[PDB]
Amino acid sequence: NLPGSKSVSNRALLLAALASGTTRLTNLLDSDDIRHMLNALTKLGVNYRLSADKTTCEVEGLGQAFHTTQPLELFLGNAGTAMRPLAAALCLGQGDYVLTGEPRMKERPIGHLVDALRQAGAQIEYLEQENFPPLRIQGTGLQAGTVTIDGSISSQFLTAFLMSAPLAQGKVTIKIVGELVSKPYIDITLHIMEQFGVQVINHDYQEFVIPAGQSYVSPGQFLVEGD
Ligand SMILES: [Cl-]
Ligand SMILES: [Cl-]
Ligand SMILES: [Cl-]
Repeated sequence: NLPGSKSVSNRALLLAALASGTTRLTNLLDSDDIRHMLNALTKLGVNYRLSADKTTCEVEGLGQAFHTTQPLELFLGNAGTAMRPLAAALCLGQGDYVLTGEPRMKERPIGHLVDALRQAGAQIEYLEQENFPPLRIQGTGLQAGTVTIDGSISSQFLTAFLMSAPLAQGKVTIKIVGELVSKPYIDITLHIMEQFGVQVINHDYQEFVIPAGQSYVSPGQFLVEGD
């Protein structure tokens, strides 16, 4: 048996948290980076039941974006695979967050994702160095409309944006400039979103359209693929 992909484990934990219903994730990776994501979810008010072997986690979904009141620091050690999807998702609801981690987290570049979120109206501030964590993020919701993303962008940034786009105020259209790289990785993300009940119209990787009014819905069990 092969363990779950770290990035798939954290992305599926975040969708399970946003989704209606409880999702039993299986083959979850037993890793501290998954624990940093669980800890963020706990601080954000999400309940879950984690099995003794740490590879099974039932996440009780909020059925909508996070809404916290007290300003919160979310310290994520060196978990890039938790920082990136959260930088986007934290813009969707209500709250005031500092997204940060250990000194090495501050060396993880994040500017291309911040730029995409800001095209959709996000309120994000760099607290130390431009283009890097720590970030101060305000929950504002994301605006409907067209955003333009470069085809050479690292897939993890495009993925983080796509995962949050269904919870924007209306239809989101992502235009890609040039030839999109890492198409198979984008495919994995689109597949996970589909399992959580969301449709993304893919125009041969030149444009992605996320119709308005969708919600993530628990598929019951989500099996985390290897890699
Ligand atoms: Cl990483
Ligand atoms: Cl990532
Ligand atoms: Cl990715």
